[PDB]
Amino acid sequence: AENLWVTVYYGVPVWKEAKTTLFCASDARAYEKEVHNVWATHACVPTDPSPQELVLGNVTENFNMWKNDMVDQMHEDIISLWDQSLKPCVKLTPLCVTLICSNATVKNGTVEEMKNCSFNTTTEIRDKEKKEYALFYKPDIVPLSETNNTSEYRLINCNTSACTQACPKVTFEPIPIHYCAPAGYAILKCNDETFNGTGPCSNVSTVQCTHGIRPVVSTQLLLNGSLAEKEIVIRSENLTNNAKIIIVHLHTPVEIVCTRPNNNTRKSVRIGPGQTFYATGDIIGDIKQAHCNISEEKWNDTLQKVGIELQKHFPNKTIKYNQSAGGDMEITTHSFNCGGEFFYCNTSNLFNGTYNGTYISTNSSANSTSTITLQCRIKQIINMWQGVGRCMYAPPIAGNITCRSNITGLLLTRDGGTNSNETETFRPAGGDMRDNWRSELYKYKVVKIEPLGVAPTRCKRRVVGR
Amino acid sequence: AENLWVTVYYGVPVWKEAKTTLFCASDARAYEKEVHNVWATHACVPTDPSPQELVLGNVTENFNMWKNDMVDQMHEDIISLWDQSLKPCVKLTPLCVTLICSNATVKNGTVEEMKNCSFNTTTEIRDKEKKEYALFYKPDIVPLSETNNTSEYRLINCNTSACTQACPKVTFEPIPIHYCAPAGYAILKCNDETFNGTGPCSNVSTVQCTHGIRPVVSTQLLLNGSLAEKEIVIRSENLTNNAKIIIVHLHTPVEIVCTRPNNNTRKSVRIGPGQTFYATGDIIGDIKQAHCNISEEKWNDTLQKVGIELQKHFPNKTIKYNQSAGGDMEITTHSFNCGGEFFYCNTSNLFNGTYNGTYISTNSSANSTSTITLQCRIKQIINMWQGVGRCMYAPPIAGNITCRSNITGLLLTRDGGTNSNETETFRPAGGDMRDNWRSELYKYKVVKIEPLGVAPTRCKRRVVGR
Amino acid sequence: AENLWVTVYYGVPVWKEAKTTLFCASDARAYEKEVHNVWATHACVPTDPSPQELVLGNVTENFNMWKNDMVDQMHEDIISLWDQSLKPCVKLTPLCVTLICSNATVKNGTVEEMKNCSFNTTTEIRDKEKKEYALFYKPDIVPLSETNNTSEYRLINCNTSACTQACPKVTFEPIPIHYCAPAGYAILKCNDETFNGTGPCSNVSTVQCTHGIRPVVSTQLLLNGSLAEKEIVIRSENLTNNAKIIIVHLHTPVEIVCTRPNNNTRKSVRIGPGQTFYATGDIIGDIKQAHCNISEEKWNDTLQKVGIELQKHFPNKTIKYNQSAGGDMEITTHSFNCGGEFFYCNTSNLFNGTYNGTYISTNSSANSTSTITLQCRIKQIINMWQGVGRCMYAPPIAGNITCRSNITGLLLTRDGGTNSNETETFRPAGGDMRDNWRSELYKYKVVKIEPLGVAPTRCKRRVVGR
Amino acid sequence: FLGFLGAAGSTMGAASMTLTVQARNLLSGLTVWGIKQLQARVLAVERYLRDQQLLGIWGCSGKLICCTNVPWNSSWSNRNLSEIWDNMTWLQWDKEISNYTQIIYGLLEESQNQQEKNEQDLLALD
Amino acid sequence: FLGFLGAAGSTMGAASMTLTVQARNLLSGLTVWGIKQLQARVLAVERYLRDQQLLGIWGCSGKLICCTNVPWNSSWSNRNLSEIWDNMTWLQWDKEISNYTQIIYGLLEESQNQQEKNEQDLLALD
Amino acid sequence: FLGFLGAAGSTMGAASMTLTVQARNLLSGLTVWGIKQLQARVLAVERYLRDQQLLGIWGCSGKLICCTNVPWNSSWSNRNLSEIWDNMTWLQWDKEISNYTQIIYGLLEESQNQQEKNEQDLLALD
Ligand SMILES: *[C@@H]1O[C@H](CO)[C@@H](O[C@@H]2O[C@H](CO)[C@@H](O[C@@H]3O[C@H](CO[C@H]4O[C@H](CO)[C@@H](O)[C@H](O)[C@@H]4O)[C@@H](O)[C@H](O[C@H]4O[C@H](CO)[C@@H](O)[C@H](O)[C@@H]4O)[C@@H]3O)[C@H](O)[C@H]2NC(C)=O)[C@H](O)[C@H]1NC(C)=O
Ligand SMILES: *[C@@H]1O[C@H](CO)[C@@H](O[C@@H]2O[C@H](CO)[C@@H](O[C@@H]3O[C@H](CO)[C@@H](O)[C@H](O)[C@@H]3O)[C@H](O)[C@H]2NC(C)=O)[C@H](O)[C@H]1NC(C)=O
Ligand SMILES: *[C@@H]1O[C@H](CO)[C@@H](O[C@@H]2O[C@H](CO)[C@@H](O[C@@H]3O[C@H](CO)[C@@H](O)[C@H](O)[C@@H]3O)[C@H](O)[C@H]2NC(C)=O)[C@H](O)[C@H]1NC(C)=O
Ligand SMILES: *[C@@H]1O[C@H](CO)[C@@H](O[C@@H]2O[C@H](CO)[C@@H](O[C@@H]3O[C@H](CO)[C@@H](O)[C@H](O)[C@@H]3O)[C@H](O)[C@H]2NC(C)=O)[C@H](O)[C@H]1NC(C)=O
Ligand SMILES: *[C@@H]1O[C@H](CO)[C@@H](O[C@@H]2O[C@H](CO)[C@@H](O[C@@H]3O[C@H](CO)[C@@H](O)[C@H](O)[C@@H]3O)[C@H](O)[C@H]2NC(C)=O)[C@H](O)[C@H]1NC(C)=O
Ligand SMILES: *[C@@H]1O[C@H](CO)[C@@H](O[C@@H]2O[C@H](CO)[C@@H](O[C@@H]3O[C@H](CO)[C@@H](O)[C@H](O)[C@@H]3O)[C@H](O)[C@H]2NC(C)=O)[C@H](O)[C@H]1NC(C)=O
Ligand SMILES: *[C@@H]1O[C@H](CO)[C@@H](O)[C@H](O)[C@H]1NC(C)=O
Repeated sequence: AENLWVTVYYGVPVWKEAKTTLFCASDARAYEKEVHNVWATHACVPTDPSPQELVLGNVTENFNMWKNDMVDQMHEDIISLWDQSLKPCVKLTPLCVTLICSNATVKNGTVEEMKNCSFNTTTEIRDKEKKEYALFYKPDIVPLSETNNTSEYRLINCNTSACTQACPKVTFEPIPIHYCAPAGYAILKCNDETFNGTGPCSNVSTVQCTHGIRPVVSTQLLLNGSLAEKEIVIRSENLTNNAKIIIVHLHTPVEIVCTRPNNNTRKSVRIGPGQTFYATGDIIGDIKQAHCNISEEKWNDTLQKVGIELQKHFPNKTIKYNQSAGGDMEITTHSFNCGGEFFYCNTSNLFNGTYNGTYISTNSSANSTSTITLQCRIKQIINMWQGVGRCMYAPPIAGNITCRSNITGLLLTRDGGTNSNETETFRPAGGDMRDNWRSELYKYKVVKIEPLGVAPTRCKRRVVGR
Repeated sequence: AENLWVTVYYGVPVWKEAKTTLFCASDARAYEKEVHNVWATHACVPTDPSPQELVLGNVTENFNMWKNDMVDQMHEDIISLWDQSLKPCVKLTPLCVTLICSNATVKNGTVEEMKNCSFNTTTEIRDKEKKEYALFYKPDIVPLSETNNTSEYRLINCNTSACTQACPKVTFEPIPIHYCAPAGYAILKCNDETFNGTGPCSNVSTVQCTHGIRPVVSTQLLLNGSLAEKEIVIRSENLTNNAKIIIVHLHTPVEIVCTRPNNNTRKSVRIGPGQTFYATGDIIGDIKQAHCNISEEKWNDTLQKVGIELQKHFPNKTIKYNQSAGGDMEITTHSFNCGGEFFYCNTSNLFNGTYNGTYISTNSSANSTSTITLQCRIKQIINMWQGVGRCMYAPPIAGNITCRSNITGLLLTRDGGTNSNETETFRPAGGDMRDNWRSELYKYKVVKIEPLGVAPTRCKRRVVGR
Repeated sequence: AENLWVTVYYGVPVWKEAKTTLFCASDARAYEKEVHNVWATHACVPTDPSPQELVLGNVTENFNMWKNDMVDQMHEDIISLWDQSLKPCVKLTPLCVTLICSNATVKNGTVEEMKNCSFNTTTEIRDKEKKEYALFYKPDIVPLSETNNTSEYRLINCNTSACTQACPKVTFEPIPIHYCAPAGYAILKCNDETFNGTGPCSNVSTVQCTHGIRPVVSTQLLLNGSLAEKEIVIRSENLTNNAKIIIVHLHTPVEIVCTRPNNNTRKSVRIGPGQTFYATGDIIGDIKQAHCNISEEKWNDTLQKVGIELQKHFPNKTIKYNQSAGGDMEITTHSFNCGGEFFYCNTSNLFNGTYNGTYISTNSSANSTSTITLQCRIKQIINMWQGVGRCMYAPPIAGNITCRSNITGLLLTRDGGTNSNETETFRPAGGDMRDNWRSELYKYKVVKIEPLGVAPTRCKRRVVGR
Repeated sequence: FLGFLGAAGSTMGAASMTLTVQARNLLSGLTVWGIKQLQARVLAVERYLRDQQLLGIWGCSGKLICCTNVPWNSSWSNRNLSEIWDNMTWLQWDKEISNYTQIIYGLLEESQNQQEKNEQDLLALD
Repeated sequence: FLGFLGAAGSTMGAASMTLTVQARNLLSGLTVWGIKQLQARVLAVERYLRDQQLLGIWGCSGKLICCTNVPWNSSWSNRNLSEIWDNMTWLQWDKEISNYTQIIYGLLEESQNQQEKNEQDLLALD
Repeated sequence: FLGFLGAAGSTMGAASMTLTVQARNLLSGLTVWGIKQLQARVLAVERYLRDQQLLGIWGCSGKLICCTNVPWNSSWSNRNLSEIWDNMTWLQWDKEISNYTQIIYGLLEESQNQQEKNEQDLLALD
């Protein structure tokens, strides 16, 4: 026929995989009220993006959730907004005086994970102090730095670092967030369910935006998120090594209930030139330990079905389920925010009762039964992001604190390896908020469009003046 | 002949109603004068614009001074400049001690608008104080929570908020600002005498920039606002509703004169390390009440014409002027600032004694006469924006303050409906500096250009090779 | 020939000199290490440039080393970066207290430019201040406000301003700095090498980036900078005015060493929450003094080569190199930033010994000789930018504090003019960090490209259809 | 400078002689007011580039009056050539023609200029 | 909207029908976040102009599909033309043609279109 | 790479070949320092587009060379053509032609190219 000819095409469909910044898009309805939402502040674009998709067909590419740097980006975005959210607000510093301490003397009784303490502050007038008292959890208030007197205490943190009381307006709702990319990138969904965290995703879509991710903070359990309607999907960067973290998607939402059966009146002290510190006062006669609830067969039969995946990913052996083996309450309990206070629950009791994960098929199925009930610590001084970001005091909330969630997945490790001969254990794991992000983001990837391409074709020429 | 053909005209003259941020165009010489400058700011641009205006002719469209958003744009711009223009400056906090107040005993008399008060501060050395004293005008200083002795007093603010002294360089001269618009927008003016705030304007110009606006802040009397066109005009969002403000320009201006003649001595204390501060020290004695003056002749003969114009919306019936509706002196005074010194002048002496506006044509000429005098309070703690913005502290200026202005318009309401038979009566309003901005901005609006326009013509197309 | 026609050409090689911002182009490697680095923070540009120099040929234009506003660019940038770098760090405000002062009892002797003091500070607990002590370099420590007790002192700055202890990550590490230009601008390098900084440079290159500057603020010496091209060149804005600065660039380096020959030990105090101060603790016992070194040979031989050329500007008149014009040691000594242990050395020994600046050619040959040794002050509080910026406190460093540099040039003046009959004098100088800047930047200038042009040519027409 | 917007109220005929004058005006010019000032110019530049692309899409690149091959419809307007061009301003004509915004635009994008580019591709294929 | 790369899984022949829609969306819309938000759009604008300029440099301004006058080198490839157009995707083809990046480009710029422009220059002097 | 500015010391004729090289350089590159960078970049981009628009207004879009339809004036220059192309540099010629900046440019807009575009519209009207 002829020589082939170079021909230029613009807006051609091809891409490469690459790093970038992204937009925080939001549901638009928040910043009517929620200027300084602690995560997704009013700095996120009020949008509610239309959730448009094309499952491509004939596409062929590998995904790797553990390498999607959006995980890290999100972890940065979170911590950035955290430090933004606390900046306007008042330090504990003037309240770092010697504390003289006693009991939570209420209804002819006492609250044993708490203390009462007495202290002085200035009024608005510098030369004028008076005297006042309040209650605190024992993790908040440490016996004083010198052993002179059992009744003497201090703030836990103040020998290291000042921390702020959050301003009351600044809002802790973990609202739905949309990630959306700027022009010349696009987001690719791995729609290929049974994608096991790495491999060829045979089935991929373009999308302009993600679903509404919630930034729920947690320590061992995954909440309110990635329901794997396929399977109780078990994942890791390498399940074959116990040094790695393990993700489990539940196949179904599993409810949890949690209560403070302990009913504070918020004591409110004017400190310095017009600032109020908020604290524990008297307690209305609901006065018992905080706790949480799930039904036994719900928990059990899930852990059994988990065991089926574990003896699919491992050859047949007796895996067992057991407590988080060490660290502080932060590591070893499950911890939550109950839409106000912070909770620290007995998941070490919850991880028990177990035969070989699969071979609990010796039961397989049963009628429904009572709640497994887990006791919980509460406390108000927090080094939030595992010591990363500003340390904070959470102001207390009066009245009828009680809350509910769904377990939607889990964070685990296997145990330490003995001879492991036909036998193993697995345990709930402390991890990173990155692991919540991995569990919520695996099905997304970000790519760079290159619109340029050249091809042979027999445009016989563009002869001069043609 | 033939059908018409779709053709593209770029660059078509057309516009749409729109909203946008705008340039802060300024006098260029102010940028030489102070390190920051309070307006004409280091954040604004010394573009120092040429007054380009083009009368269009034939075209007409609506203006609406109530709905024009720039009122609010400027309101935010001003307050936004305010906080940043104060933020580094010295704080009252260490000064907030118990005050030992006493009489302002001076040269066979007293300074009866004031107290003399004694107090202490930290030296630069944190471990030392001594005793120090200053005078203050009464409003800032309030008795202690109990008078265990009557000399016990405090500053008004500390039970609410800290306050800052102005860095002395930040001198409050309202230096003219020109507003101007970025490319793809344009500014339209209603160059039309007796345009009355709403409806179509018969004659329109385009400008790149506004006349220079002086951002004076005042409660009841417009000072140094522009000279109105031809005859007195009434503007309101609703003429008929007495509960909606009536704003009135004078046509010709009227002069107003003020002084604190009292020869105030500047004094300082080094309130801790790393600051410097100012307060009223001694008085050289000839002490008078702080005051302002206006000639009856001009003032009355103005109110006459204004009454007559009101009668042209209120037929036959008698119209009168009356004292403020009362409450806070923040509402009842004409409050204004010159040289940085604050003033709070009473208007109850001014707004009185009115025959029917049409009958007041009986006055209308005389030989000249003495001034009315308006009585003025002083205060140095301020809550700038009618109670919003920071708490702000005004340093006393050296000795003689004398300053002058032109009255050019009023904020009014008609009073509640009595029998009202042949009668109506009016008072100075509470106002908003939004409306001081409306008093200027009424004859502007902003629009966006959409430079495409599809059209017919008998173009014989662009067939292949054409 | 033929008629001539307007013809448009784009991307024409033509330009003009103009002012602009420029890029903080730098080595990347330090940003891994040094968040808020004193120069080129982790936020500067990891360019680590490729030096694509090209002499254009037939290229001839006037440079002016005194008028390139990059001199000011570097001045404003480094100063702005300095305060920006120090805002994160430790405010010494609560350490501003009465000092009770006494012997630096080192080796059972005394370190005579140092003293000992005891004072009190807040522990973490507000009500609990306690006693402690520190050593200081004497100069920053002033007898207390009334000298009733000869043991009582304060910190020098307390009465004027607060001061900042620097953070460890705020590294005073002079890593190489480059400037590079945004597109539509380019940097023309003077390659008429041995050109002396004003007049036409007849040999000029494009460079996309400059050589690596080192920003150390050497006060009369020039240190670790550029050598001269071949001659030991003198540059000055007007050689005939003795009131200008004079710059010498050396073609051959001369080495120098500096040391604190005394073994400091670090000590610290928990001043309230967070802020841990650094004091000097003990010195491991020897009572030498901090000093720097240079051999008479190198110095004299340099000064001779200089004095030959200088007396060819100033015909034969016997130049004498001489001690300071006088003023504060903080102006008139030589200063350096080695280890941040800021030195203040005896310049007064060194500029001496001089017969006729030319006729020292009568000497011009000797055997080797030992170093002249300049004793120095060390001190801890600095007002860095010769009177502007924050007050900085330098942490003491434990141990060896010893370092080496190359002398690369001098800043001088001629002395005050007597009849000067075959006679002259010269003295060290230290006017501005701009002088250190001038000593490098003399061989760059910045142009903006203006790529549009038109010409006559025989382009008969772009006729319709052609 | 013949006056930016300086023929708006006139005839279409009049306005058509001025287009460059307006077209050039579309595109020119301790604190963070700089964000405000930058944000405005990024808006202006971004906008301008949208419409240059739309001229690219309709193949009206590099001109300011540009013909096509698409016929008119009486539903778009019955008013004759003079009853627009001699009779009114663009400020009116846009408010008249607004119904066929998007319509004419997409009708051009594919069915005009892509169709011209289909025909031109088949011409380039020789 | 057809979606970005709405025919990726389709032949290069098929893809040529879709280009206008994919091209349109290369350009779209107390905290420092304003920096990040602007920086993204500025980066988007920058890529768009680099492309336009390059297409102008090749004498391929305007048209989304531009014929050239550069004949092929069999080293780039020598497979049959229907394999390329009628069978493989762009998402394949790119991985093959990427070798000859720059090689093809410099030719299009200079010894093609600048030489075509030198010829046009000399032809305009006539 | 011939280098940026790589022919400035040459005659205008000699240098005029280089354009694509020079053109390709026209557009590339807990803190506020992002401000300095955006405030540079969003100057540069706009500067470029102002010129592209001007080349649009004269009917010279895309191409790095463009002839006009207007003859010369002795007031613009009266010297021999070899002084211009075969001798002087562009940086040298600039010193002369600087005079008729605005003068030639407005002529290129209106009385040249808008008159060409009137003729073209009249020929399109036909
Ligand atoms: C003119 O130019 C000279 C170089 O030609 C400069 O002199 C050098 O300056 C550097 C700092 O810029 C000095 O660095 C310091 O050296 C100490 C000794 O390091 C050696 O020994 C240790 C073990 O003792 C080894 O681990 C190391 O690899 C070396 O072999 C270090 O103890 C110092 O550590 C401190 O700084 C580093 C960062 O540099 C931190 O990471 C550490 O935590 C710690 O805080 C430091 O590295 C170097 O010694 C100097 N050399 C000489 C010969 O003087 C001049 O400063 C320069 N002058 C001017 C005016 O610009
Ligand atoms: C989560 O688990 C830990 C570990 O079990 C809980 O703490 C306490 O740990 C000990 C083992 O070190 C448990 O066993 C023994 O109990 C008997 C009770 O008579 C006692 O005599 C032994 O000395 C030993 O303590 C103990 O039961 C367990 N306590 C509880 C209440 O579980 C931890 O409390 C768990 N988390 C929460 C929030 O409860
Ligand atoms: C505005 O004018 C009024 C009226 O002159 C000033 O205040 C006081 O107003 C009341 C009526 O509202 C006057 O009547 C009564 O006087 C007796 C006096 O013994 C008193 O016991 C009553 O409580 C009542 O006040 C009063 O005479 C009058 N005072 C004066 C000095 O005129 C008012 O001060 C003016 N407004 C401002 C802001 O100053
Ligand atoms: C301008 O100043 C004059 C005074 O110089 C004001 O004149 C007003 O004139 C009328 C009569 O022409 C006076 O009316 C009288 O009022 C009393 C009380 O209601 C009544 O008992 C009498 O029978 C008679 O109606 C009015 O009092 C008088 N006002 C004064 C202050 O003298 C004129 O109204 C002033 N203009 C303005 C703008 O108010
Ligand atoms: C840098 O220079 C100053 C000024 O020369 C040094 O201070 C001392 O200044 C005096 C003149 O004001 C010098 O001259 C005389 O020395 C003899 C020595 O016996 C003495 O009897 C006189 O009373 C007078 O001091 C003196 O030599 C000079 N001292 C030194 C050590 O140079 C200043 O000390 C020099 N900088 C440094 C860090 O040493
Ligand atoms: C470099 O070092 C040499 C010494 O190593 C300095 O030599 C200077 O040499 C001249 C003679 O060539 C000496 O001048 C004579 O001094 C005597 C005694 O004051 C006087 O009576 C004679 O009339 C004659 O002027 C000069 O004193 C001598 N200087 C010294 C301090 O030794 C040379 O000055 C040094 N150059 C520099 C840059 O320091
Ligand atoms: C005008 O051109 C002449 C001749 O080349 C030149 O000397 C002069 O500098 C130019 N002046 C202006 C204002 O462009």
